[PDB]
Amino acid sequence: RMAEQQLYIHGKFVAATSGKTFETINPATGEVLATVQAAGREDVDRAVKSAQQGQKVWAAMSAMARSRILRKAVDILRERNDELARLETLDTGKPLSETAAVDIVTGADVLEYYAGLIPALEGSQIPLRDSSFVYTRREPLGVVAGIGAWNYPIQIALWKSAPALAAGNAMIFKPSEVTPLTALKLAEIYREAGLPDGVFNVLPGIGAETGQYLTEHPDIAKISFTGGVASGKKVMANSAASSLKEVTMELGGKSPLIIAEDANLDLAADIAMMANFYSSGQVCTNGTRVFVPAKFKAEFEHKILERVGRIRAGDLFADDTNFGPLVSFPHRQNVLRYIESGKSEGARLLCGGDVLKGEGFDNGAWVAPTVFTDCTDDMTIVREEIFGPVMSILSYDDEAEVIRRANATEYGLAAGVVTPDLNRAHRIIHQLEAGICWINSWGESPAEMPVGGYKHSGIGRENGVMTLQSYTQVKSIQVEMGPFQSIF
Amino acid sequence: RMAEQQLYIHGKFVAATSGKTFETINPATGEVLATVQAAGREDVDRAVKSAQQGQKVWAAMSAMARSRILRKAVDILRERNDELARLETLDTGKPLSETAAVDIVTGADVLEYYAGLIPALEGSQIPLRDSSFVYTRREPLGVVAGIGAWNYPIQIALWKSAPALAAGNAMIFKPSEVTPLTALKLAEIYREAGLPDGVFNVLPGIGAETGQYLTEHPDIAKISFTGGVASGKKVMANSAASSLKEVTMELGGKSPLIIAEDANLDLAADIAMMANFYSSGQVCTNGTRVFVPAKFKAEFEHKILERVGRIRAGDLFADDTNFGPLVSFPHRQNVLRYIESGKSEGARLLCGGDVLKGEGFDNGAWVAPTVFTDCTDDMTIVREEIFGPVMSILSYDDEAEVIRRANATEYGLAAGVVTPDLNRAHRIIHQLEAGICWINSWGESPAEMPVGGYKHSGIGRENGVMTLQSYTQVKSIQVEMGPFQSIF
Amino acid sequence: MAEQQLYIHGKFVAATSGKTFETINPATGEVLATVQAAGREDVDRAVKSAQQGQKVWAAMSAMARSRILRKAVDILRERNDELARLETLDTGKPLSETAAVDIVTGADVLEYYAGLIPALEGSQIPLRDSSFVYTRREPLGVVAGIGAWNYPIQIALWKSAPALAAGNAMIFKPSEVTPLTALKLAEIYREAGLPDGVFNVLPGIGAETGQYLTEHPDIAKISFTGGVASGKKVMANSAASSLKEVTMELGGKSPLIIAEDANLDLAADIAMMANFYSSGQVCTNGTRVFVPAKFKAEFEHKILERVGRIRAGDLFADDTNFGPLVSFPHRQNVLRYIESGKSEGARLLCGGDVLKGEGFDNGAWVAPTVFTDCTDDMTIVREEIFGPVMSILSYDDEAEVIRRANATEYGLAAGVVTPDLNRAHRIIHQLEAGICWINSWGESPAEMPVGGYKHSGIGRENGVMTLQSYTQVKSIQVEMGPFQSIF
Amino acid sequence: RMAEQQLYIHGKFVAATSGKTFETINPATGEVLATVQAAGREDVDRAVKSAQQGQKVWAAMSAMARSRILRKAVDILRERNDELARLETLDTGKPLSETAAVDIVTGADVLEYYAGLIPALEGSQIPLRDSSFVYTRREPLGVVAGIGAWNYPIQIALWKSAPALAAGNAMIFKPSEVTPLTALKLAEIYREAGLPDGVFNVLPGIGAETGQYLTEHPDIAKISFTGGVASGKKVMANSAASSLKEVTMELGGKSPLIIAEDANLDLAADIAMMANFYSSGQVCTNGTRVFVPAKFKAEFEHKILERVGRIRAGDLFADDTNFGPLVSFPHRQNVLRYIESGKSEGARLLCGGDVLKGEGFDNGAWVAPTVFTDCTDDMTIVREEIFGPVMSILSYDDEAEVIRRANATEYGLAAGVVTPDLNRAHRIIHQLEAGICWINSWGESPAEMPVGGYKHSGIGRENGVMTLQSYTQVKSIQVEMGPFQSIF
Ligand SMILES: CC(C)(COP(=O)(O)OP(=O)(O)OC[C@H]1O[C@@H](n2cnc3c(N)ncnc32)[C@H](O)[C@@H]1OP(=O)(O)O)[C@@H](O)C(=O)NCCC(=O)NCCS
Ligand SMILES: CC(C)(COP(=O)(O)OP(=O)(O)OC[C@H]1O[C@@H](n2cnc3c(N)ncnc32)[C@H](O)[C@@H]1OP(=O)(O)O)[C@@H](O)C(=O)NCCC(=O)NCCS
Ligand SMILES: [Cl-]
Repeated sequence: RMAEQQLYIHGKFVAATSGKTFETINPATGEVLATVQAAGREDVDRAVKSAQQGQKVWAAMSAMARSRILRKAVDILRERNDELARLETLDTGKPLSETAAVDIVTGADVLEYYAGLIPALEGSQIPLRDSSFVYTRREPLGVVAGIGAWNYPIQIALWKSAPALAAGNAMIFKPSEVTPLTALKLAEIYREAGLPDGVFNVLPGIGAETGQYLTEHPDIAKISFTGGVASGKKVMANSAASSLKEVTMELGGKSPLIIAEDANLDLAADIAMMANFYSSGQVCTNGTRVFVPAKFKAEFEHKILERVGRIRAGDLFADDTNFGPLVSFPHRQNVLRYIESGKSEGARLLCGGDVLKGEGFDNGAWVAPTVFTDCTDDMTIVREEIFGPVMSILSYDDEAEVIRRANATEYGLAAGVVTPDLNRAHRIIHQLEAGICWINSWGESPAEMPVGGYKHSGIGRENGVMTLQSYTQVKSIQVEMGPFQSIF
Repeated sequence: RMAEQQLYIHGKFVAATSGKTFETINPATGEVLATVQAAGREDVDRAVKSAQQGQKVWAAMSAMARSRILRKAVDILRERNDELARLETLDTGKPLSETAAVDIVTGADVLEYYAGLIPALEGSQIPLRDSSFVYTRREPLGVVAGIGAWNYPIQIALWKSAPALAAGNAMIFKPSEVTPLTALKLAEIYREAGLPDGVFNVLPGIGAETGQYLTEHPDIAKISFTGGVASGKKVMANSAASSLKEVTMELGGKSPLIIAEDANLDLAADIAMMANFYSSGQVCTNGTRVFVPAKFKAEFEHKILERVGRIRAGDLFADDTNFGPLVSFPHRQNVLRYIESGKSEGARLLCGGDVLKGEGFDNGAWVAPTVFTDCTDDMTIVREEIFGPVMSILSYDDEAEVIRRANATEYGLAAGVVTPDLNRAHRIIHQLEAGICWINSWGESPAEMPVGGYKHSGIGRENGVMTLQSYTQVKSIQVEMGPFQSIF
Repeated sequence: MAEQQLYIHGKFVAATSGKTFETINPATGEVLATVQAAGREDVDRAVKSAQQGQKVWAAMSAMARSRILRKAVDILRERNDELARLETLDTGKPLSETAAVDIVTGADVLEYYAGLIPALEGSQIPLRDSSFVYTRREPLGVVAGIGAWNYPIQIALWKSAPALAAGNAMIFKPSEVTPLTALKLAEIYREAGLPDGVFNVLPGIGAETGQYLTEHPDIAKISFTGGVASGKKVMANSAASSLKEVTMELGGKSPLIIAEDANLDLAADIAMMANFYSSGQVCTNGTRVFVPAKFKAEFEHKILERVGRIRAGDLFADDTNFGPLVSFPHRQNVLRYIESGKSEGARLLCGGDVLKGEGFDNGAWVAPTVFTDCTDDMTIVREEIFGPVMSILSYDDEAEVIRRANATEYGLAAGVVTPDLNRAHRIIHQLEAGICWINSWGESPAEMPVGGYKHSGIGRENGVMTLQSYTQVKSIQVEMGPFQSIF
Repeated sequence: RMAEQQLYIHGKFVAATSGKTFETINPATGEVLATVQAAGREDVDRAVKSAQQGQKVWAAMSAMARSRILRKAVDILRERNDELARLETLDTGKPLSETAAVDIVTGADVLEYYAGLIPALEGSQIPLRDSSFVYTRREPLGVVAGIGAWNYPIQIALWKSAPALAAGNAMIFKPSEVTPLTALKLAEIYREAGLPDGVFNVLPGIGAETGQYLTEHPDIAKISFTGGVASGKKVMANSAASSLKEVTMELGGKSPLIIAEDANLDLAADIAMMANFYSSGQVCTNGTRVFVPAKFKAEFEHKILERVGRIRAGDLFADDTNFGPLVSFPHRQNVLRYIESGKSEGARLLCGGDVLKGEGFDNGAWVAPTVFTDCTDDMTIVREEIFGPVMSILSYDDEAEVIRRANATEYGLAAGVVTPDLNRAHRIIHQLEAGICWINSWGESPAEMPVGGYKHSGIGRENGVMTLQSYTQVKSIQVEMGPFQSIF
């Protein structure tokens, strides 16, 4: 066990005044990775006053000065990629083959992107008449709060903190209690790059206490939350009741992958695998409802089974391992309950469905890669996000039907279609009710591409130019050079 | 009186199935203007199903076809300006001198503005590599809901419905129970202009029921609310708990008006008058904290007294009337309680402070134009929105001090400065924490200018190009033309 | 008809040149009208009129300008058929085209820009707490447009709409071949409430009236539509005189690529519309049709079947879809190109000569003409003909067709016909042209910027960007801090 | 002495095949700094084929890959700032107090700015109907040519190459024959940073041969030229006559500085000094027509003379030197002809008017700081750009008059106003016909700010986001998914 992990406030680690702690577990062994201090209500207020002071220094700097500091943070992240990836693997259970190639790399890509856009953040000017004009400023919100999830801890912290800092704000970040460690490292890296004290503070803790203290604080102007649909509704509600904060929410999904009647089934099966079993199924954007034409279903199932057999579970630091345990043991239990629900409702188990057993698996929160077929739109596993390695295969007959069924859900995060046909690809995608759409691929989320959910899957967007703007507030200023007329 | 007012669903007036009605009162005479049907839970569901069907027709039209229909609505509104203004006066008690020059004129201006921008609504295209690119669509939200306030009934209905419809949505509008009449007229006008049935439905009712049914409905994608700060928090919370709706909120303020030491005091007094006594003080953006340099306070007070003496209360249809009663007797009661708190807390009454009495006033909720001076930052009348004709005059000594005090509030809607000095005007305005800032003027809200609140005064914005975009949602589409690679 | 005058400051006025020219009806050979030609003094009058009007125009509110342009739109829709008939007499294009395309799409662009006027915005850039920058998009002032003869009224609208919408006054010179509809537009604009001087029309000869505009010191921009060679001279003269901003929409030799998986009925329909509309007198025409060798014979048969359905005749008849060429001198140039095709070894698939008989002997008719077995070195393949002459070329592989499609000084338009998702985007992204069509040809939405690569143009028309290109940026720095001198 | 300077083509120095050379002179001593090879027609053809090959490599990289390479060039330029400034001082005669603080600093600022914007370069997407949409690409022009001037050699090379390279083009740069040395250093710096071979080639030579050969070449897509008005017309003409190239031109001016009646005259005099005598008056944007109110003329003249007396000419590497010789002896002769016309036409000489003589000046191209007053709008020195240290003071009586006179010129590059009054500052500036306007300052040209001329002072702009886009060409693409209809 590491030394007791402290809070990060105003450029330094600092002891919590709450008197409370929590533990993070290595999901591959069950051992305690570390004891972590939990931020109390007084700790949150202290972090906010620190952030207010830092934000004023940060915002008073020039745009290019802020860009240079974020770019130095990028360089440090690239250099420390493997060290951070290893820590992320210990905390999350994700294979090093993933964490060393994706988590920090794509997190730093977004920070690098926004570092370069700071000088392009511009207001507007509007002429009204010769004697009057309007101009606008895109001003910082002030102090914002980001609340992270556990599947991509450092990536999420970068995707929230990068636009927030680039827009001139200070952010107080609360990582998930499951995976608090990499965010504390990120805080040191930012300071090492020259970020002014207070601009990025990290408050580990529990959602019911630390997260709620942030959502309630009167001087925080915005909350950005990544997490579950149910917890999101609570965060957004508490954020409104306290001080009417601006809100961004990235929640889960039940995204459909539509295989067209002209699709090559090797390509479709490869896309379905990457849409379901990367990060052991713990990805909000996963294509967990795979729609396949009835005439192809039997062949597609065989192609899925062959590729499931190639999945290589084992030591998370081994080069060939491409599948890990789930993030925690309680989470494994929920995934298993969904699997039992699939059996009890009559879905046909094609493969998996149980924990992994044997030396190297008995002490980890492993679930076998699991595929259900003969699925129907009313089944619990088809309707609800599992956030585990569980693919649901559904047969369909015609294009209009599959679009209706793909859209008949409260979720709206992602979608995809597999087809070589120009007209079919655009025609279908334009009709799907989702914010993130992939044609003949899955999963790639470039820094330039806004991503977020329709309907219950989210509020607002992340990434792209628009997210830099959404971390500012517009001030309109009218200059009246004419004589003002009063009717009184 | 008038005929019983029904609901407007799918291009026709229709009876409510709630079995409930309410009365709208003429605030100048006390007479029942009309009996109005109240939309029940089932009526809201009918309106949503109507809106869904109409929205599909609307969105499938070409952009210019939508533009032309809204422009026909503009032309009808210009032709009926005076008739609609007189109706607005009957329902609100605001003088015809105001309604015939502002309410419909500026409401129709915003509709004309967005009508012309529909064809300019564009997504983006982002090249990733030779073998892949991303493009974005700005898609309609679907069915959205507007909830109006009673001070500017038809203007609010136009400022919400114009961008929502121009963005390809259908809107269900709930007017305030105080002032439902003009919204029903607007619904007929839209139909007459060629708006497809269902695209604009109007559901009169009470906030506790009809408003709550809209915030709760699972198939409404966005709520846009104008009203008080307190009611706003309830709407925003209920929108999250039910279906995680996008939300826009335009709430009240306690906006500061800063008179600089080099200001001409006749101009300052004229601006203060217009910032406090228009629409009898029932304006969210009013400059109700008037900061005057200590050395000019006495002279400024004299100039206010002289201009207050010229305010002309009387017949609301006479050209020289420039002051009306408050919208209801309960609202006047609240304004009178604030005036009494001002007296009891030691503020000096400069003028007014009582109800108006005599023939032509006894049946209306009239309050005299009221000015308090010798005010301090801790007084109730200085800290809280009154929404009545009550100006608070505060003295200050230096620029840094006045900026602090101007910003030391939870409200953030508007602000202004009076100064002929180039540096002082821009320098002060840039430090003020408000979304709407006026230099040497007050009140003008051009269609091009985004307007909305900082902090507790609002979420999001109205008007400007950005509000058109905010009634769309982004879908990002990646076209991957290279061979997809699975790691499994 | 009545002797046609110049239009300056809201009225018809006699030219001071003492010179006139005649415009010929291309279907009968008869003189339609005698038109006065603007001299150097007339241009100076138009410019001073424009300077006075532009100030009135620019001082109005943005929405005031929008309403006036929208009222011109309403007048244009109501007089569509009348304007179309005049266009047919002057151009020779069938009424089936002029009543459905010329005024409709010209008015579409005017309607489009009318609505964007209030969205024209500058920027604001903070530098530090004590200094910021804001920009204005200011009118250029007086700008000049020089039209072509194939789409007289449409081109006048596509140039004047963004110019006026941006707050400028425009002096428009129509082609001497086709001056009549531009003068009608001038009246319509005035009837809509456009202030006097904001749109002046100066008919005349390119060698005189055009050159006087390109040389005038108080004109800030020249916008020219025409041939590549004429464009180079206009742009040079605009530079040598007063360093004007320039926009040029010139000709092309645009390629139409038929893919190996293309449906040949669709390909043939696209090739027909890309070659024989307006009798082949369209700058964006796909006059190089690349077809896979394995499909060439079938494609040739399908083209011939559709050429036989072409209906030449009375231009005011509903079923007529093919007209004479705009002038007899132009037909002479088109016939010389056809003879080179014959002499250089291209195989004549149909047409190749003038049309004869009652109703055709007195008009400047050329039959729909198709060459095949063409090679990249032939004159008919390398140079814009601007007549109804399709060249069919065979190809074997994708890389080859892209190299050959791009192997030209022209850069205006291009297209591909394919149902395959990857092939359509992949090929289009590599073609060196500004206007690219997938599984279609010819559509030019008001929202879509259009213009040429390489020798086919400078700048763009239509879309939001063209509104901005008719403004000039002024950057303004507000320095609220103390200024420090090193002296 | 330095080594014979060669051409830079495809990542290496290479001998010209023209057989021709020229010499660059140290303007402070008259000595030969270096012999420089002159590129002939064949060398130009080779550089274009090099550029075509390099441009393909550069454009096929990712946007962030291009961004990183330019950022490494920024880092090298910052580290080598003093060495580069010293070389520029030797080649131009500008004091090191200027070159080490401005030339490379602001040149590198612009490269840094555009490096970060590469990922934000985006096309558009326009929906037409359900069955068809349009998207646009911002494609590189290909090979572009920059032709520099001699007053700010390395800065001009950076301001032209930075947006051109950031947009994916290759640039062939021709420096002025007066000042070729720093451009060749920049080429090595770009290669050291990782710029692919051929993307930045430098061809020293004469305008009549090397300049003309580039403007004529069929495979160069755009010309960007900085220089005199007369040469500009010739460049723009040859660019059109050959292959109809896109053009950008930054030419000279006769920019007005308007001192208002309420201006502080010390501030006005400091601004006029910086607007006339920086770089010895060899700045295109200089405020050489100084309009002063008649009532303040005498006092303003006194304050100018006092500040002129502080000008410190001397050793160009000494810290306190703030005034240098002119760039060449032929240019001094032209400046002297203008000064003589000022005397002969009746303008009153307040100071200067002759060369500087004595030890340390006799071998340099020195002209004394010169001020004329009692100037009138018809004088040659008032109407024509001198590009030397010659200020013209003009008296005026009222605002309308000074605006007319300020605008009564074929030039349009810059302008400025000195006034503390809010209304006067914006009101006057909005009426001036110039692309670059300064209020209460002069000379600052932020990377974010587009700069360029009205009328004869230029075509197009430099700096700002718009200049990155102007180095691309728009391709519009319509996808028609519905059945195509032929009328034949
Ligand atoms: C561990 C597990 C229980 C999820 O944790 P949870 O307690 O349900 O919380 P959520 O993931 O919904 O919310 C994310 C974060 O919101 C915050 N949060 C929760 N309740 C909060 C509240 N009332 N106020 C403020 N913040 C709160 C916490 O920081 C939480 O981090 P956590 O994941 O460690 O709890 C897991 O078994 C699970 O259900 N995961 C499936 C998917 C999911 O619900 N969310 C993950 C991303 S979609
Ligand atoms: C520039 C030139 C080549 C144009 O060739 P062209 O297009 O065959 O010539 P045209 O006279 O038909 O010009 C076409 C259009 O440009 C117009 N035009 C010609 N000169 C113009 C000018 N200086 N300004 C404006 N418009 C001009 C013509 O009026 C005509 O308009 P319209 O036909 O639409 O009514 C020709 O005008 C010229 O100057 N010839 C001398 C050089 C030459 O022939 N080529 C040298 C080859 S090495
Ligand atoms: Cl050195």
